[PDB]
Amino acid sequence: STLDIEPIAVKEFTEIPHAGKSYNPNNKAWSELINKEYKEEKAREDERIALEKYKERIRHLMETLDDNLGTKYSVIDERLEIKFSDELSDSLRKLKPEGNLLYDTVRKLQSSGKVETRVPVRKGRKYKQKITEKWTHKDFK
Amino acid sequence: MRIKKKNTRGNARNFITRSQAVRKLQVSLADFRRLCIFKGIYPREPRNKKKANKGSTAPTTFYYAKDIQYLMHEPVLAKFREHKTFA
Amino acid sequence: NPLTHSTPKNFGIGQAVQPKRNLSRYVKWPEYVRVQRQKKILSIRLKVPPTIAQFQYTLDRNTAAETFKLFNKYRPETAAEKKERLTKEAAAVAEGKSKQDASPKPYAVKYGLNHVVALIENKKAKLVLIANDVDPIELVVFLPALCKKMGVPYAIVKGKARLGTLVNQKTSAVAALTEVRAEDEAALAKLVSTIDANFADKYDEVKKHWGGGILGNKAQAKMDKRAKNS
Amino acid sequence: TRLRQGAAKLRTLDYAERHGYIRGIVKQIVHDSGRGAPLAKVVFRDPYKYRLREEIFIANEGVHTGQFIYAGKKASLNVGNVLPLGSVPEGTIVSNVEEKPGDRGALARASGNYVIIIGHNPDENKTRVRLPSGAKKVISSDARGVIGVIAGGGRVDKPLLKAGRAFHKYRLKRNSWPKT
Amino acid sequence: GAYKYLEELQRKKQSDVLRFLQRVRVWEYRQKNVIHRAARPTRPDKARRLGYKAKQGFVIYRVRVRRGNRKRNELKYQRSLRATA
RNA sequence: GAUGGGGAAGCUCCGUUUCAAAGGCCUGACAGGCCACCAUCGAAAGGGAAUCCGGUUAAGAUUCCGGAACCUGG
RNA sequence: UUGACAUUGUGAAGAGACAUAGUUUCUUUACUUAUUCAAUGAAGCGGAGCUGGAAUUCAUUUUCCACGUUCUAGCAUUCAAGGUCCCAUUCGGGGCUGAUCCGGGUUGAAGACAUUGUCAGGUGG
Repeated sequence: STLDIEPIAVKEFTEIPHAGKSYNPNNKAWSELINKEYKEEKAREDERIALEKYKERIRHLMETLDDNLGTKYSVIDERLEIKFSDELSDSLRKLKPEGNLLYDTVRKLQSSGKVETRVPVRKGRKYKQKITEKWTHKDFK
Repeated sequence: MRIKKKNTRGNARNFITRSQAVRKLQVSLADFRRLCIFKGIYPREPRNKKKANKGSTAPTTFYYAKDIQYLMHEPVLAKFREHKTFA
Repeated sequence: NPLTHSTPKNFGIGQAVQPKRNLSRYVKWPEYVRVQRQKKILSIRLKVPPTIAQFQYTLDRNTAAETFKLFNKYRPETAAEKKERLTKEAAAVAEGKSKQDASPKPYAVKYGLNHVVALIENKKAKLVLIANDVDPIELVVFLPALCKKMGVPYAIVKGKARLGTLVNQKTSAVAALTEVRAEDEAALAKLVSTIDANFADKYDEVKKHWGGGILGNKAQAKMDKRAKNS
Repeated sequence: TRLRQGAAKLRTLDYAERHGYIRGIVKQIVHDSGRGAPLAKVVFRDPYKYRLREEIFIANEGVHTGQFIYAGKKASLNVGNVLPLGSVPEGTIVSNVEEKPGDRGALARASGNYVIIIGHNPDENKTRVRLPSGAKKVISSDARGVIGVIAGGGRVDKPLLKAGRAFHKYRLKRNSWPKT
Repeated sequence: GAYKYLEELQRKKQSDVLRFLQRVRVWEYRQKNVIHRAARPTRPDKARRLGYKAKQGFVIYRVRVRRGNRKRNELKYQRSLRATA
């Protein structure tokens, strides 16, 4: 009744391929596939340069004028799956696959509401866990 | 009729966190996760998290406590504790 | 970097809240820890007699290690080995018709205390081992004297579970060795020559000295400052 | 003892009191239920945890609300404050003083009463002080005492002139009235 | 066996070593509870010749009593302290 | 007035937070971290969440009926 | 109300009796482990160390002191900011310092007397 319901869809993975990453796709599928990712990344680049001009503005102003679904993580971001126009042909031996299925299927896991988004993150301690010497080595005299 | 101690029903009586669920089960995160996926139940989002978690919009998970009631009587858990004793 | 600044607090004596410090020196321990630390402390501070503290003076690392490396060759047969021996010998006596001696002789340590002390005063031992850590010490105090009397090369091992490891019991509090395969006869005979090297002259100084004349650090610093001023 | 607000006690001999001082503040001055003297709700900052720790001192005269108390061992000699008795010279009048250090006061507590340090034994630390009765007594220095007399001296001078006032008096402490 | 080497030793209740151990164990037992349990005796031969057999079901409690007579003072409490325990 | 604990030959007693390992969480990868009490009982006249009217019966109503509001928790 | 037994430990001398040497009679202090008293959410006990300062040095410091707070009815809490080094970028994870190092005696009083268990004098509705 509660175990028998399907999970929530956090940010959408699609199982279907674009059919542009396709071992000599149709060239329009190729073109639109590069174009969408170009839009997506140039947006990130423009906000990057916004941070850059922000930072240099503040660095000027420091000197110029005067003085006297939880865990803080969404699904991990998808990476590029593209072959450029030079590295594609017939003679399938040429084919270099691209895209890490670990990252991608883990995105599917976190996307389809099965698991929470997380680091594997390594060790950590709060306090010193003090060292000192045993009675026996202390008093062997 | 003994005024009813606000935060104890509805959201705060079906939605329970990881931390409280392993206070219940006493066992581990990792056996709690192995059990989760093996007996698969998945985390949820409630409609009002502040009123669920007593004022607090701290980002965390909730697990449909009825499912934990299911997880208690489960044969695999005995076997995991037997793995511990064996080790 | 510029946007963040150095606060630093002044904890001082009164003008702050204090941070969290080590307080293991200061806690309300439970009653059993407050017993079993004070017990060691008391047995340290008190002027023990020398019939005890012929304990408390004992083997070195390598001597103990070669001792146990030897004894870990001659164990008892655990029950697995016994039952295999039985299912062998049942067929062996059913077909071969031996006297239940078709199976060979064992060569193993002999680990009951009463067994040990019975073998002593027949002088059927060549080395016995003794555990320091026994709070019912009356069980054990007579052993080095008795072994001295019967001229058997006693030895006070440190650790009783260490002795249980080679009998397959939790604790044995002794072990002995009376008969050995030939291939460690020299090992044993030389081990005896290490042991008496470690003990035969130490016997003069263990007994003329009443251990545990020790003080704690505050009283020690008190008398040190007194001797310094005087 | 229905209305007794709290025992007229002192702070404890903590690290601040023992290796320094502390600023602590009065909030009000209230009449005790069945006592010849008044008391003082007075508050400090607990230095180990974040909160304002209340304390209940006895109200020496001269002290007003809205007042501070630097107090411990390194406190300046002023009315209302407290010190262990080694730092002061002879003659400093005090009250509510301790028999042993940290007992939070046995002596010189009642209304309009005090005690008078006259001597020191600085080596092998003690301090000589006279009682209100006048019996001399020498006690360790680490124990403490509040400056000044207990407020309300001259409570005794007034007669009562009728029995109902005495009944109202001795209803509060103890049924030791009417006496045979 | 060690039976007699313990028996003939524990008769010597005034030697230095046994009065040392007595000074130790009396303080231990003072700080522990009045009634309590030790999972192994301090006098095993002396147990073993009363009916002890070290197996599953035989138990040892250790116990403490005041000394002195029945105060109502000079009434002398015909119950032995051993029995009282 | 329990329990801890200690006495008492003992029925049961002294004591009520104290010579106690008393209890529960909060994230977060079985490990770290914070908090500090102490039971419980005792007021139909003390504190305290919130309701009025009219009608009605052989007999009751701030209780039912007709109408109209309020409190708490979801 | 006084005395005796044990609880009841370790010490250094003096006077001694004994085999240079251990066994016990007292007089002296001197101590902590027993026990006793009290308090604290059992938080800062004791020692050493830095920094500076008197200190008068009879060489070098013999030493001894201080070692973050005072006109004022406020406020200080989310492992603390900062510095420093790794990490794997990232939203920040970790170490050392900031906040000295070591012991364990929770902190003092008291200590072989107290006291507690048991006995014997004077007094005594």
